[PDB]
Amino acid sequence: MRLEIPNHTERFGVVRLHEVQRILELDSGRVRDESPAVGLRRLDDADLRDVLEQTAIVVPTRNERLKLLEGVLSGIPHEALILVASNSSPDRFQMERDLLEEFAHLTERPALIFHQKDPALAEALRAGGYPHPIGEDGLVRSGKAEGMILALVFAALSGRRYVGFIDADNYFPGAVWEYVRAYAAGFLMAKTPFAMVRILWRVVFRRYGRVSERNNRALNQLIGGVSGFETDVVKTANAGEHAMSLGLALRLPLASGYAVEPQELVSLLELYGGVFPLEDEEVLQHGVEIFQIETRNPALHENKGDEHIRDMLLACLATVYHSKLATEEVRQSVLEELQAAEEPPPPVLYPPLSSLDLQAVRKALRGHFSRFRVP
Amino acid sequence: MRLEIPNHTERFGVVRLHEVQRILELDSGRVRDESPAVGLRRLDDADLRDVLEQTAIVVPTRNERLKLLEGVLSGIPHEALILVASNSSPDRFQMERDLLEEFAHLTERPALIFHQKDPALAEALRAGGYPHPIGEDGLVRSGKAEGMILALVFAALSGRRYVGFIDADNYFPGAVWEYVRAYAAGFLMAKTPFAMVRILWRRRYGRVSERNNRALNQLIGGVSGFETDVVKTANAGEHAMSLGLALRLPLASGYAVEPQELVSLLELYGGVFPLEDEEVLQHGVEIFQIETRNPALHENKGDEHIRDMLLACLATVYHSKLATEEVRQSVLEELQAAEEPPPPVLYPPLSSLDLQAVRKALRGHFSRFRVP
Ligand SMILES: Nc1nc2c(ncn2[C@@H]2O[C@H](COP(=O)(O)OP(=O)(O)O[C@H]3O[C@H](CO)[C@@H](O)[C@H](O)[C@@H]3O)[C@@H](O)[C@H]2O)c(=O)[nH]1
Ligand SMILES: Nc1nc2c(ncn2[C@@H]2O[C@H](COP(=O)(O)OP(=O)(O)O[C@H]3O[C@H](CO)[C@@H](O)[C@H](O)[C@@H]3O)[C@@H](O)[C@H]2O)c(=O)[nH]1
Ligand SMILES: [Mg+2]
Ligand SMILES: [Mg+2]
Ligand SMILES: [Zn+2]
Ligand SMILES: [Zn+2]
Ligand SMILES: [Zn+2]
Repeated sequence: MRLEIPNHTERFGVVRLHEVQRILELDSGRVRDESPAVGLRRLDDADLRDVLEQTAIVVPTRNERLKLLEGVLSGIPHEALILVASNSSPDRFQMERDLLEEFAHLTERPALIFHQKDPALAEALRAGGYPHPIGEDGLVRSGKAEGMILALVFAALSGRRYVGFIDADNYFPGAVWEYVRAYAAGFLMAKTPFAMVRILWRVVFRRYGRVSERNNRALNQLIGGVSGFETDVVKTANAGEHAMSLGLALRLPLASGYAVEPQELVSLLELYGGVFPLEDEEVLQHGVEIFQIETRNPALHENKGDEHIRDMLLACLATVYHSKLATEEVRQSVLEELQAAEEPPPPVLYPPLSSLDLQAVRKALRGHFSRFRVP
Repeated sequence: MRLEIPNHTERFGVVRLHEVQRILELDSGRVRDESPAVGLRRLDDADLRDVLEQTAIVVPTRNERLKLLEGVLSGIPHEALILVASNSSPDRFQMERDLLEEFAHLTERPALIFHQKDPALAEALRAGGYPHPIGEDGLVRSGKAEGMILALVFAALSGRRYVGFIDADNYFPGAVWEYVRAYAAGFLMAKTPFAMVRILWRRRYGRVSERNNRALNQLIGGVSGFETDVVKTANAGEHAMSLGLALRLPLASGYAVEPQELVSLLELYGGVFPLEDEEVLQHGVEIFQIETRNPALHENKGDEHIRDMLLACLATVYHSKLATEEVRQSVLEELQAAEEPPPPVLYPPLSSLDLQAVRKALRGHFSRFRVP
């Protein structure tokens, strides 16, 4: 895989936000004689594979068609560990286990499947002192974020060093394959243990674009509000397909809705933008790199209810508005746009996972790891 | 890449035609241990790439959009040589050379591009004593098959062992990438120098292909005297073959090109007629049909051609030296229901062509087929 090297990079405390890099060549082979281009970077196949041998890939699912979900699995590079974070109806779920069990047997590779609503998982989180996403039913709330939180735990428990997410509504297994290799690309290029790779692709769909352009703006306005100089650097406010080093995810709080992806950025700034005093010495001396990679394959998802467009505009502007770094002018610009689609709701934030006692969780799930695992 | 095992194989002379194989896992990583587990075939990445380093990938193009074309290019694995066989308007062709010169420069790889109406090529074919595809005007006729021919020549000259084709109208680089890897998968699975790989992806087009495959299966069954289900790639834009097999096959002009390939494999190597080719008689021919994970999504306009697809393919069969009265009739009934049938235009095998002559005749020119 060859990519553009980023022209400019946004320094913001110890955070480094790179501008969008295009993938030029999907598969650039096995190096042998290197040859140095300053303008782009060629990533060795072996190198990518080795990265993925340390990567977990999370496929979040709630009542997705089985054909699609198996399509997605077949696209994931062999080296990566598959975690299926499920929240489907019990019937559907048991079908998902069966599907994953067969795929993983046939392709001789380890996978993990678990259901968001497991009492054992709730029980485990309490034992680890992270009882924040547990609802009144006594069990973990519904939401994609909540599943991710659980997958992160599994990821941590499995000793994988990088985590990436991939939506299960993909029509194109080959686009999945590109996302996963792009994650690895980004982690190679990264020169810090703290790193995040966000993918973008460039009557109905035509309106999604004006929203993302406005979401992106809102975030650049935020950054500029601190910096004093205005920027266009962020192009990935929303990024369903994004990955981050495990060390970095345990460190970030995560919001709940369509606020999850944009809040990660807001959290990175608030934490490491060097406005507030920085606690973590390791982040202090390695810094953070955020990568924005633009993909060769068109994104094609299955949609079936698109009221959610207004909703995600709302969620992301809310984030920015409520950030501890938003200056009046930024808060105002965000108010006007919204009321232009008299009140602004605050996002729901779960504390960083670093807080969770892994040992306790581990103890909690002794008897059960058997059934999360598929051979 | 992990594939299913063909549930069954048609032996027809020294030809072996394998039943469709699904791709199960796009990228099966690096073997380091072993268990070819009864069910399936697992192909090492290293092996895949070593094959592709011997592969040319032809991309034919006639006024295709530049963005599409470059997308297709970005999808071709590094290891493969890119020949772009063009037949666009002369303005557009210059944009194409530009496009390719840039890509190949940036991604540090070699590529060839040629126009199908180049006088040097018509002249070179004549030098090699292959005057067959040259037109009235003194130039190689327009048509994809004519462009494919020219590519196979360039392929032969560049010393590559395998040629594959990829239509430039693809929306997905990843689909291209899967095609190219699947071609190498076939060539590895094969146990003979002479091997072919045919890709399929599973509204009016539906019936037509069902009926075209049926047409070949009836042809095949006609000779063996037992029915078969095996052909499912009667048409296959995206197909590859070992160069040794391609120089051995005659080629048809229309949409006829792909089906004829199979009709020709029967005629030549099914051993109804006597088989005179030491090497093919000793080694035999394997044909793979691989089913792809990625939906096919191309760009098309004014899709009338579905009918012309049917007529082309069923004509191939009708006029086979191996067609029986029954097949012939069956074929007529079908066409008639969409009183008189046309025989295809068939170019002789490229094996006859003198490359030494072509090499001589293309001296001062190779410089401009090759992009740095
Ligand atoms: N574990 C879990 N998974 C869920 C849940 N709800 C949905 N999912 C799964 O997670 C994905 C959510 O995708 P959609 O529900 O289709 O969301 P969207 O409207 O497509 O928005 C997506 O794309 C945006 C841009 O890429 C993202 O901003 C957003 O986060 C989401 O990924 C799907 O695979 C779905 O099956 C849940 O409560 N729990
Ligand atoms: N060199 C050359 N190329 C051509 C010519 N005409 C078309 N091409 C190029 O070769 C490919 C032919 O694609 P289409 O013209 O879209 O043909 P189609 O109707 O889409 O049918 C294709 O798919 C079928 C099944 O996959 C095939 O039956 C058929 O061969 C063809 O490849 C495209 O990249 C096109 O630009 C030509 O006269 N000369
Ligand atoms: Mg979706
Ligand atoms: Mg086409
Ligand atoms: Zn810039
Ligand atoms: Zn069969
Ligand atoms: Zn031999």
